Amino acid sequence: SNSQVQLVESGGGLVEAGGSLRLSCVVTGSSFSTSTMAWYRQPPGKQREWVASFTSGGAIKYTDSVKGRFTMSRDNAKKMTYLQMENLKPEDTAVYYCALHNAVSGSSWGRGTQVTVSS
Amino acid sequence: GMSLVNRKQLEKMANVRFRTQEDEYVAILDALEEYHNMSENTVVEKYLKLKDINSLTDIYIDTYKKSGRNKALKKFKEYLVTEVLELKNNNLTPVEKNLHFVWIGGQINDTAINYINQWKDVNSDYNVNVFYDSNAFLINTLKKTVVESAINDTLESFRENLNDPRFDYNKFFRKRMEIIYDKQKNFINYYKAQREENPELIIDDIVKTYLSNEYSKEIDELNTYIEESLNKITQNSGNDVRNFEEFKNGESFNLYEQELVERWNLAAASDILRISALKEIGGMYLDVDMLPGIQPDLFESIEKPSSVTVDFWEMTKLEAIMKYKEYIPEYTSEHFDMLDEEVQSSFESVLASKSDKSEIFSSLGDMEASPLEVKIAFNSKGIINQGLISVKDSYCSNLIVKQIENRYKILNNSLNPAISEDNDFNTTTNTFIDSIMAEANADNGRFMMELGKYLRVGFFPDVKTTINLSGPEAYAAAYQDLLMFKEGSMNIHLIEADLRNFEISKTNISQSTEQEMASLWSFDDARAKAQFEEYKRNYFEGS
Repeated sequence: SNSQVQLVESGGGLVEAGGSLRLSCVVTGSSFSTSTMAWYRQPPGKQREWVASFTSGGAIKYTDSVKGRFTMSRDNAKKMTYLQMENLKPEDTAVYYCALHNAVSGSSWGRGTQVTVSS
Repeated sequence: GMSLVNRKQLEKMANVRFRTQEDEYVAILDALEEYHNMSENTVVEKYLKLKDINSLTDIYIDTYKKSGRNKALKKFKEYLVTEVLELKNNNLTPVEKNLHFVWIGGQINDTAINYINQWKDVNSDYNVNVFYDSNAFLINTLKKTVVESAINDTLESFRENLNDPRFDYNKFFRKRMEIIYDKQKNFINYYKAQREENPELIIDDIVKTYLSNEYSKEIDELNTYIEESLNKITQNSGNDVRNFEEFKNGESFNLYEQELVERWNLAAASDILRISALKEIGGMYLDVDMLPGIQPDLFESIEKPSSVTVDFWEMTKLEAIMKYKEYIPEYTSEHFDMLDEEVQSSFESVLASKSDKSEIFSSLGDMEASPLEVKIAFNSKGIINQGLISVKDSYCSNLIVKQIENRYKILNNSLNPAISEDNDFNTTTNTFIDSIMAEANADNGRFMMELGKYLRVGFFPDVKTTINLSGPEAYAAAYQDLLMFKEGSMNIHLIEADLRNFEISKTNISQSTEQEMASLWSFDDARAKAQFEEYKRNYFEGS
């Protein structure tokens, strides 16, 4: 892993079913613009699962259960990524983590931000 | 008698009773007679006469395919070859005292500097050139940026298929290149548009703006890197290619820039520059990972243990020197530390009895060579252009330059139209190969096979195009050109014993260095697979 890259996620909390929430992540270091950014989540009792990715080449992907509801974006200048979540469901409750993936300089992860959806 | 047969001698051996002397035969005899009256001429003039004799002989054999004298004339042709080697060995002129190194496309590292300094330390009578390009310090940065980004894009598409056996290293390199090629096209189209708009722009101007626009790099940081790169090289015998007028104005410059700007192949651009530099100036070219020859009798009191190879032993010698003399900081000792204490003490004792660096490394001193030749280094795999010796404007240096230009002419004739169609990597490849294959024959078959992989150079396993284009094969071809009294050899039939006629003495270079032995890595399928596997591990860490 790359120790010279730090990620800090924010924006988590308690939200009502059908509500919207935006997570942010700020990244340090010099590899952002040539790396892939990804969001993951670890729901209670289950293993961590992949949510979305946005490559340095500009390709966006989403896990099926989230397609049409979540929107991931990235900003090379600010070195930030965002996950806009809409029409939130109880099964979306999890700790959400962000990762920078780099095959050359290595990958780094944040410590995550908890999201709870009521119902 | 070693001397070439005279006219009377040829007349006897090529005699056929009851056959009149044809005009084409007399022409040979005339030229042979002329050759023996040329004792006061130059070596090159003598060679050109021998070339004319060989040509006239070939014309005879071709005109009279049934002639009884053909057998003798074929033997005579063998004698001509021997005479060339005799001419080569017997007429030597001083080699200009220049050491040529090349470091283009990025900042020179400390290890290269440290190696170069070893040569400087024991060759104070030699001028040292470290060729660089003041316009193009960012090429390596550009390549690394494009390639790294492409790797990361590619691996993302593998995310859900990591246990799928179809998603192998072959797929990885194929998918990666689709992206690399698209970016290379994007860049070169930008470069050309920028040049058209403002012809004052240099490579680094266009690269830094490209990097800022495309990958959000900071111009300020790139400017600092350029400054630091320029300062470091100029303080270490830097010689700017942009001031090398003969090179810039010749037929190799566009090939240099093709490799530098279009393909981002710094090794190939270095291949093109080095031999042009040698031709124009004379001296000795060295790769930055070569070290001066060790004094022959230095370690004669230490005999080699039976449990280690010659290559292990040669590496050990250098490692012992660096352990106790510390000429190069941080030099490895991994091979030295594997030895018994009895011999480790034997190394320490010998080196303790020595005071000056001049007792450890030999000096090049007054060197001489034939005006005909370029001398080349050998390793276990044959000739390698990591070491070259030539007098200024040697006949062979000219032959090598022309080989490379001709090879590129064949390449570009097919490649440029293919690229211009503006299709993707795979389609371009297919178009290009189809074109190349239409010009393949029995003479150029193996060469054309490798040429067809040109666009893959540096990005895929099992690509040997560079060696076939600007590397050792071009040298072998030039040597064949010399010995066969022709130009444009494509089908190399020379073997080791033939090429050993042009070898650099083992006393003049230490090849078994830490930096060299680490760069003997060959990019084969096994290495490619391992690289893919390492990339995946790094990329998917976490989950």
